[PDB]
Amino acid sequence: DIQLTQSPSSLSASVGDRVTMSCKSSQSVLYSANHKNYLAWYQQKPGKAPKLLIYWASTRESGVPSRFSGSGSGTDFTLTISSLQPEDIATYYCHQYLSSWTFGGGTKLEIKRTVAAPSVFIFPPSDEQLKSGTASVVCLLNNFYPREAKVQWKVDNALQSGNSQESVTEQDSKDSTYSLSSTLTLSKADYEKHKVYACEVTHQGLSSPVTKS
Amino acid sequence: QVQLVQSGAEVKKPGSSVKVSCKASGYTFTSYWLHWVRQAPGQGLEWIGYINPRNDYTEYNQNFKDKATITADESTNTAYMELSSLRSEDTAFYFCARRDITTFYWGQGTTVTVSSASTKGPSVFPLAPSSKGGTAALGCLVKDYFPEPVTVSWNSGALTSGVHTFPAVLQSSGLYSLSSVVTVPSSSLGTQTYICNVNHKPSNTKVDKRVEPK
Amino acid sequence: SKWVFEHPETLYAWEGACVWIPCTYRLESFILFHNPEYNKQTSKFDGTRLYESTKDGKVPSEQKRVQFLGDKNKNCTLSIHPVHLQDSGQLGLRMESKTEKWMERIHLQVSERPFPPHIQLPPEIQESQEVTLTCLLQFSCYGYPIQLQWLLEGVPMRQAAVTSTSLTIKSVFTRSELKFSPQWSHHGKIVTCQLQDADGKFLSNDTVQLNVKHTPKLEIKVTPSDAIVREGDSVTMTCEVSSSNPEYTTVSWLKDGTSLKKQNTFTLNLREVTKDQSGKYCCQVSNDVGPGRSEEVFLQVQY
Ligand SMILES: *[C@@H]1O[C@H](CO)[C@@H](O[C@@H]2O[C@H](CO)[C@@H](O[C@@H]3O[C@H](CO[C@H]4O[C@H](CO)[C@@H](O)[C@H](O)[C@@H]4O)[C@@H](O)[C@H](O[C@H]4O[C@H](CO)[C@@H](O)[C@H](O)[C@@H]4O)[C@@H]3O)[C@H](O)[C@H]2NC(C)=O)[C@H](O)[C@H]1NC(C)=O
Ligand SMILES: *[C@@H]1O[C@H](CO)[C@@H](O[C@@H]2O[C@H](CO)[C@@H](O)[C@H](O)[C@H]2NC(C)=O)[C@H](O)[C@H]1NC(C)=O
Repeated sequence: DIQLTQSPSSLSASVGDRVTMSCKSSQSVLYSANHKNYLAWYQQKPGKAPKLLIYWASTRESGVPSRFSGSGSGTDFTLTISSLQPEDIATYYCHQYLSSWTFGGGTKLEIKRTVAAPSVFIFPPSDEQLKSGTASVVCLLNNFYPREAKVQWKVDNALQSGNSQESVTEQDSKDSTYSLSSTLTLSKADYEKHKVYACEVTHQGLSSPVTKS
Repeated sequence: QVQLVQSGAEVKKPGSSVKVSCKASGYTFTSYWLHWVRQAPGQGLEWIGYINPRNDYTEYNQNFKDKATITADESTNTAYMELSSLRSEDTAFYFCARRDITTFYWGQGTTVTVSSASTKGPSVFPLAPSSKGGTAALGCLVKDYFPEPVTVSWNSGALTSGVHTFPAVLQSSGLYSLSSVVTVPSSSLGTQTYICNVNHKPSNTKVDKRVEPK
Repeated sequence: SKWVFEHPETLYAWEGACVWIPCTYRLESFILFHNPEYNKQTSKFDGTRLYESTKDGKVPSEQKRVQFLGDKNKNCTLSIHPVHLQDSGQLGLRMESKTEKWMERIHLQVSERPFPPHIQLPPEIQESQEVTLTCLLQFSCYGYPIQLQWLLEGVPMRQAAVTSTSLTIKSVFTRSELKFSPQWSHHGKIVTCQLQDADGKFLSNDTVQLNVKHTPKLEIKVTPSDAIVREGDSVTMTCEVSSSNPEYTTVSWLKDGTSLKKQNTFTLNLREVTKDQSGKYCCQVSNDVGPGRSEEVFLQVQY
């Protein structure tokens, strides 16, 4: 029942910046015998297993670049990346391994850039798809920063819940933006039961929520 | 040389069970605990439990006592993790791992996907561009396919600017659905034909689809 | 019939060490073969000959690699110093008395590298119960002394270890037994047994990740720890587990020795408190071993 709280959940920072991230344990992980803190730091890339960076909270494992360093003891720990490199974009986890194993919530590291509002597009279902018996409406959010955005579907001013799915791209390697696609799916009768179909997009770069209808 | 090798991808129907293997190489299998770690899509690493391969003693996360059963076989240097009553929230990456005194060793991971589906090819429907200031967006909706590996390219690979193929989503029907869009100059609307090339090898489905503006 | 022999059935060593082979039996010449093969065609045993008792002027023992330490009436013990990988296989003791001849075979398994020991632990270790952890190595030879060292997380374990050596016809081994009083915190730690030669140099080792049963250990927290609580205020206490082996079943809260009704979660919230809520609070988390309780928090309500 030993929880680990990592903060912040996500960092955005410049290339060349020095980055730190903290891991606080609700109970001590310092072992009484070898006075070692049983906390470790991992780097995880998508689809791959986490790669160990620090063990016993301060020892960098073999061949790990010197920019990564772990510090702290007891209940407070910090992982430091002295000079952020483009290859260090990943999610980082802390891990205590005294008896059982618990992990931190993770710290997603991204590149910071100028705030860019999303271009909002909406696509009505095709007649080809209607012939199949289903209607999917697609909302497209193109090239925005930061990643935090909210997509709410409205059908005749009725907000939707539980009938849509979204997917977000990785941070683009050339303009450091994200793209989001959201698909709302209704049966044909329910689709023909209403008139206005819209996605409302709220984002930091938008002074007011934008609605495409 | 010291490496953990896990079994292959798994597709199970809901209510079924699944048993993932973890083979140990290059060390004494009974000398270290063997853990299992879960990572739901979009989430972090969550500990499931461990087995001591020397006396078969097991401990679990509180939330997995009704779910996971970890066993081991010293004659095959293989540890196992069985999931009991499958639901949608069981779709995840599963890792087996162990600790040494100075380092960790992790398996390559195994995906457990829960769906009632069978190998099915996708339907490719156009995302038609319209007037609804010099840029317009069009794409293809690659819907109702299983399993996930589909590839989308535009103009046989000759169009790469403005393109984003989105990560597939797993619908409640157990079938995947994916959107791939292109941002183009609005004056090109109507001219310079746009065709999405969809390939799903598990079903041997290849679909080219012209996206025409209404 | 006319020969009885007694010796271990398999003897273990590694390249560069020595083997000392206890042997008794119940003689005109002794010859030690390696993998003796009888040729029916030439009516003779063929194969490499490791020792000939007949060669006169045979130098004192320690100036030879293969040494016969036995007698003419009871003793057939052998010594190989140094022992080699190519010595691995079957040692054929070809003995001749005045009428009869005999070929006794002893297995010598030589590993390229020093083989590891094997730790034997009790199936049940619990906190503050003394147990003897055992490390067993199937090798001993007078010319090649060795030692066994117990490590805790790679660190030379502080307790005294007891080493004993058996070199008999029944078994050949070196054993170390270490007694120590495990605590809750040994559970999940790595105990190693390192086999060394005289110098503190690594040859092989065996390893275990201790499984130590213990009642739950608890850490209690309180929100207004730094400050004042008068009447009406809110107070939050939390109950944290440090470890428990096996897993815990329930949690309970007690106030001045009495268990609080319907307070079986890991958070105690006293909101809109009265002075009557003053007293000594603890939590109780239960194991299959038994219950553990945290320290007491004495909440004094001010007015
Ligand atoms: C066939 O005939 C051979 C003839 O050699 C017998 O070989 C003898 O084997 C015995 C044991 O089997 C040997 O005894 C050992 O001697 C070593 C040296 O003795 C002392 O060494 C110094 C002083 O020089 C002291 O510091 C030391 O403490 C010894 O007192 C020791 O290393 C051995 O001691 C260890 O083992 C014995 C029991 O195994 C324990 O009592 C000790 O405490 C310690 O653990 C041991 O004493 C003897 O040396 C060999 N003979 C000769 C001439 O060297 C074979 O045994 C015999 N075969 C059969 C089957 O009987
Ligand atoms: C116990 O034995 C293992 C295996 O021989 C030792 O691990 C080796 O350590 C050396 C250097 O320390 C490395 O070069 C090898 O690659 C390691 N091998 C393996 C398989 O891990 C270990 O050092 C020994 N001692 C302890 C305390 O574990």
